[PDB]
Amino acid sequence: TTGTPRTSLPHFHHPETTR
Amino acid sequence: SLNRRIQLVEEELDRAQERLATALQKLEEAEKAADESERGMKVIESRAQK
Amino acid sequence: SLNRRIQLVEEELDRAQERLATALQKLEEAEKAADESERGMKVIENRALK
Amino acid sequence: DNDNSSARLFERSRIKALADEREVVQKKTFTKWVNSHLARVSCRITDLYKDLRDGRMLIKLLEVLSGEMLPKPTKGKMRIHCLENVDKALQFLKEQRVHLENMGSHDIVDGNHRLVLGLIWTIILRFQIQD
Amino acid sequence: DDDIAALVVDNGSGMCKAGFAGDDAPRAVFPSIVGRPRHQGVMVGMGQKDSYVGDEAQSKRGILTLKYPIEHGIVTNWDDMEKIWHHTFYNELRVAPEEHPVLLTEAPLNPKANREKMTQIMFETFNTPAMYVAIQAVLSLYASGRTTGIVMDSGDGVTHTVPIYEGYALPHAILRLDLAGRDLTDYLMKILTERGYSFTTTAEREIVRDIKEKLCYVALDFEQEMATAASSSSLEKSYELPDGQVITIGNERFRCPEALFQPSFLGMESCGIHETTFNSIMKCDVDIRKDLYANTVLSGGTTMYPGIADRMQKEITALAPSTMKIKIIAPPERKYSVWIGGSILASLSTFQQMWISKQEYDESGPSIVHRKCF
Amino acid sequence: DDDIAALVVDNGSGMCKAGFAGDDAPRAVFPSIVGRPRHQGVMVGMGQKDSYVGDEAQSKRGILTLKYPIEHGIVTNWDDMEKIWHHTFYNELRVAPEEHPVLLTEAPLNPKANREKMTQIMFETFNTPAMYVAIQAVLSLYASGRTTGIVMDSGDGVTHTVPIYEGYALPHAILRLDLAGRDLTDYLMKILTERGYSFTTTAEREIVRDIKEKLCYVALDFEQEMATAASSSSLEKSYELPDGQVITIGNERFRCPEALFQPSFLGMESCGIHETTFNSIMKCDVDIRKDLYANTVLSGGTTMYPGIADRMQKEITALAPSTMKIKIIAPPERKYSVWIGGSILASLSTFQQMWISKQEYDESGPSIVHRKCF
Amino acid sequence: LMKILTERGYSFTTTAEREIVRDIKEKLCYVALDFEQEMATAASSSSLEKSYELPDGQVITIGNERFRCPEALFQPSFLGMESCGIHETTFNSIMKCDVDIRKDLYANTVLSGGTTMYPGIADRMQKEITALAPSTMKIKIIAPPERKYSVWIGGSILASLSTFQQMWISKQEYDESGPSIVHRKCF
Ligand SMILES: Nc1ncnc2c1ncn2[C@@H]1O[C@H](COP(=O)(O)OP(=O)(O)O)[C@@H](O)[C@H]1O
Ligand SMILES: Nc1ncnc2c1ncn2[C@@H]1O[C@H](COP(=O)(O)OP(=O)(O)O)[C@@H](O)[C@H]1O
Repeated sequence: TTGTPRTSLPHFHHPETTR
Repeated sequence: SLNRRIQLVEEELDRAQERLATALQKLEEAEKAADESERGMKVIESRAQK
Repeated sequence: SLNRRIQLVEEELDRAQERLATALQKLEEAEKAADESERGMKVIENRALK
Repeated sequence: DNDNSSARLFERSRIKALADEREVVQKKTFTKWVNSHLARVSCRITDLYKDLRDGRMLIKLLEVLSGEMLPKPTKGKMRIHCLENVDKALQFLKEQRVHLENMGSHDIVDGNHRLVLGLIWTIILRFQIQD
Repeated sequence: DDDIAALVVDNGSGMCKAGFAGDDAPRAVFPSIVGRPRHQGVMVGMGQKDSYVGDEAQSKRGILTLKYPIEHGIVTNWDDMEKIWHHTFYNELRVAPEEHPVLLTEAPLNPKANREKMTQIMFETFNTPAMYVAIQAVLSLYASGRTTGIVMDSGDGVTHTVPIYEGYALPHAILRLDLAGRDLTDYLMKILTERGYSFTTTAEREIVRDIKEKLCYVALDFEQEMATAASSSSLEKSYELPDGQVITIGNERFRCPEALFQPSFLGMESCGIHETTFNSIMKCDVDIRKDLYANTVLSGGTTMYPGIADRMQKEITALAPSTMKIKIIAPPERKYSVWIGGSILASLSTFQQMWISKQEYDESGPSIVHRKCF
Repeated sequence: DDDIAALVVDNGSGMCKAGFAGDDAPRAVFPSIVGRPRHQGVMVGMGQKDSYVGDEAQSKRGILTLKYPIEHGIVTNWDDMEKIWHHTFYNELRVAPEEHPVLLTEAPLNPKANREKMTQIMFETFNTPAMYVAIQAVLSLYASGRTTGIVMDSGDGVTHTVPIYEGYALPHAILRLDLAGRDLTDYLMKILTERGYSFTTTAEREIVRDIKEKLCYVALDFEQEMATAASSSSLEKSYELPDGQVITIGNERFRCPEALFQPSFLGMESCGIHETTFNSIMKCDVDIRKDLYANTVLSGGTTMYPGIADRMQKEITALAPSTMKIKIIAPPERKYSVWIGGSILASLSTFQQMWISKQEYDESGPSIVHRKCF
Repeated sequence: LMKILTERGYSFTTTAEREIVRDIKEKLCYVALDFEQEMATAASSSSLEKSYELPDGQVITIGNERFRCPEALFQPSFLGMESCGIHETTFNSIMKCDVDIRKDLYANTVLSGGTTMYPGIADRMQKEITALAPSTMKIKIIAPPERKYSVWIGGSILASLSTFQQMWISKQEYDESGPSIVHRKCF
């Protein structure tokens, strides 16, 4: 011998999202 | 040969589409008539209950 | 090119035939329901007139 | 059972009849309004649902209404090019800060009646025409 | 005539309904879910869509997680509610919200912040000229056409019973029970594990809800039905999954609605719906109970199981004294009855004096709704 | 003599453990595998063995296809179970089955025919005088030594949580997540394909499982651990294959069990194990949550990854209100806890009355278990 | 095919003769709709025999080995592997998906690659998947004639899109972020 937030696996159909 | 066959296939498709259209219109009219008749049945049934 | 063109027209013809068949079956069902409605109509009419 | 049949009759008659009556009249009105503006390019639509699928006519209508130069339509005959063109039209609408909800390229391409009519209504109401 | 038809929007936990004032039936009815994608997008070239609302979310339920904004009659995520209202106004009815007044419905007992928040949202985001908040159980009594009676309304999130005598309501006898169709759907998901069927995700919850709508009924006698189901396999039905597989539920058809009458199956200490209705009647005054017994009105989509009227009549007749008659008034189109009542409320001449104007809201803040609404 | 010792057999998806009632440790522990030869034997007179059961199947993994009679806690193949039980009774314990009572364990939520099939096989074939079926996580609480707490059991088949307060179990708060060790083995194979090592056959799955058992741990901060593993090569280990090839596990050691806390790596939308435990706690009543927070008990072999207790405590403390005590109780021998407490259940004097007698089985058939156990 | 051609007596062992065996496989192989009937028919008569001409001018006869070589696609146990066939792999990949989307995946099975060009793969695949699938679901195998180049053709579709001009890996991005940028940019 703060919790981890829920995560989402990424997307590739659009390049980026900024504003 | 292919240019000969395509005419017959297209004509058969067009006339099948016409048959489908008239069948759909007849089905619509039949459904409306059936709904009206069942409503007329319900009215008299309620009157008999009263 | 003509092979693919004939393929497309044949697929559309088959789809139209399937739609026509299911429309005919729906029409038959609607007619049968319409008959049952007037059967119920006269039996309720007899009860009310008594 | 029998009450379920009566409820089915009530919804199928009343809700469907009122709904598609309203869609028919609004569709005729919207088709006439679009055909009024599309005569400058000499393009005419006969059916509102079918003609907006490929996305070229929506781009031309936005071309007439905005008065600016939209990007190139994608040269193609497939489903992917139709999605690309409708997405270009929606991106130009997002550029003008016109607020659309539940609006996607595949919805316009697949031919949904309600969403196409709602898009045309949002074009008429919120979008402003340059002169 | 200068009369503009007021939009009537009925918001429940399950489905959203919308229409115009004075119409017979709502123009738009659609489920109140908001879906979001849960997988990778690899086909570059297609359009991007962040959220799915309504029937389109149900059509593509495979690749989405679906969330209900309204839970137990209380909305938790306000952004989803705003998206649902925007879709209702622009894609379902095709009307400008600033032209028409809007009438909204809510549960009788709830947190006080909900009315203020919907008032603020409808007056600021949508720029409506006027709005009003009404209680669904009163609208059911409008839809019934009788001035006096007791109304029990059970939907997807909340169950509530109110008594009204000659248009006068008794607020101390209003009873609220947190038992509805979502808990029944969860219980059906739990008890389907015994036969060997496993349903986990949200699309499976929708499938189980459809199964419950298709193949559930209420037994007049629970022990007799259990003995009959144990004796032979005549009381069985088959359902077909979307992937082609066939399931057979059998005994579970009448065990899911029984939780409406015996909440001990769900671990709840609270009594059944018939017991709640009898207690609400008994809490009233002595000489109006005679009129309240004969005018029991059922409402809501949860009250649509076959055999509810007979079972509830038998149970209430068992509880009540035998000297006077009890009848249950269940209209066939009860599921939409609340909305119908709202339409009547939007048609009356005196109700034009009851709207909450925009100037009044500007003077009084969001707290005017407590003063001007029951 | 009188009161002869009753043997207890704990069957899970991974291993089977059998032993007598009075002993603190099981006599026999062996994997539940049944192998059959692929190739055609060429030497005459070598002797013919049709099937391999237990440890020698793990010895001769090359010339066999390894199969599991249990999948997700449900017995898929019953002839293989008969083989397993016969090898348990006559080769590992070498006792007569018809002269001792048998205690068995099972998952909380499962198809109802599984209990009936176990009872029918135990009575009709092995002719046992009595038998009983118990829930694994209830026996884990017996092994813990306290009558108040929540048990989180994670095994090779399923993961289940159950709270018990003052000897009373709440059935509506039981949750059964489907994440387990075999899914982690498959995910470890999938992420080991990234470095160039390919494991496809059923025999190599055992090698991958041994790699998981020897070189895995749960990171306290996952994303910090990703940064640390990307920065340098200090977090690297080497393993030797049975043929002498050496592989380097490297980054993947904390990526395999992290999928227990975030199931979205496997494409599942279900919540993590910490959220499952918190939801099982929150479904209980208000007054008993304080005692359930301070008596969380870990059980099952899958919970022997190093550092899982600190991570679980941190996540639950983050979810729980700040003013309460949260402590995780992890026995060092928890892999056998389901067995150990079960042995205690066979030692009590009051337990002799609730054995299922052979006469009761003859009178009532195999359904009597649903009346007699739990 | 080399291993089963040794069974008739013809020997191929060098790397140059492997191309000859590949040409034999491309020209004279097909997939039997029913394997046991095809073996029985090939054993009964000599109508299935074909003749091939070696580059040195010698003539060989294939015969029974025409449909045995592609059958290893559907029965990998011929090769010593314990894996399942391509039909079972496709069915298992369908079953791993969600319940709601399985019907559309059943109706839209697409074949690709040069291996999928033996005469009769489409019918055999449809028959096997129909045997595995439930009866109400209807199977629809799609195989374009020019499937061998489909992996190229979609690429020519992909590079001509307007959105894809923003999806490249720029030289500046690679120069900034090393060779590890490909994991972030590409699926
Ligand atoms: N025909 C039916 N039979 C049984 N249950 C039904 C039926 N229709 C609807 N339900 C149940 O009622 C719920 C819908 O209730 P609804 O009237 O929409 O409540 P609200 O309008 O307050 O949200 C659904 O969740 C469903 O489970
Ligand atoms: N020392 C260990 N460290 C991490 N995981 C382990 C260890 N030993 C066993 N496991 C995992 O636990 C599983 C065995 O669980 P087990 O307690 O046998 O479940 P059950 O008893 O219900 O079959 C194995 O599949 C393995 O992946």
